[PDB]
Amino acid sequence: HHHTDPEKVEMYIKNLQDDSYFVRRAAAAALGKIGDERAVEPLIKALKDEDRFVRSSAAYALGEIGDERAVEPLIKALKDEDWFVRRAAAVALGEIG
Amino acid sequence: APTATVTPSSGLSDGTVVKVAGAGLQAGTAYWVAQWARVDTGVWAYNPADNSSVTADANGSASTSLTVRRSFEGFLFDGTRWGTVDCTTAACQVGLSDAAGNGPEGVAISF
Repeated sequence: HHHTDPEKVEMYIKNLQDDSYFVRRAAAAALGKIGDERAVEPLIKALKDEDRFVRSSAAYALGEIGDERAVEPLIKALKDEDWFVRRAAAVALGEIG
Repeated sequence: APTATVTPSSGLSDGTVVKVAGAGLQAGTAYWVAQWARVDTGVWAYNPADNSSVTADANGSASTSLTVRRSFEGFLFDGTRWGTVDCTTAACQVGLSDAAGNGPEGVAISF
C-alpha cells in the first residue's frame, strides 16, 4: 500500500516487455516496491521470461505484493530450472500463505 | 579501455539530472545506466526506479540523462529487496554495464 503515480506503474508494466533484461528486471523489482495489484497479471507473465534474474525478481515482487492470484504461477516457478528462481518462488509463497 | 563520465558528479540534490556519458564502448552494444551503491562487502544494490538502456554509436560513445536519488530502496541482482540506501553515507556511483558484465568503472557521485 503505497501512493504511487499510476503513469509510473503503467511505464514499469510496459518495461517488463523491453529488449534489455536489465530494464525488465528493474521494472519487476520496482513493481514489488510500489505494491500495486494492477502489476499482478503482467508480473505473472514475467515468471516465464527468458532471463533467470527477471523470473526471480518477478517472483520476489509477487511475494512482496501478497496477492493470492500468484499462488498457482509461483508453484510452477518452484520447479524452475534455475536455483535462484526456485529460491525466489519458495520465499514469495511464504510471503503469502 | 572504455571510460565513463557523469556531469555533474559532485554537490548533488535528490532529483538532480546528470549527464551520463560513455566513451570507448563496443559499437551497437546496449548498456544499462543505473545508480548503484556498495551497501556492504561484496553487496551492490541498484536503484530500480531511474535507469535507462542506451546503445553505443559507431564511434563507441553513448549519452543519456539520469535522475539521481540521495535516498533509494535498493535491490540486488536477483530482485531481492536490500533496503534503504542513503548516499550521504553509502558509496554511490553511476554505472554503464553491458549484458556480459563489462563496460567502464563506475563513476562515484557525491551529494
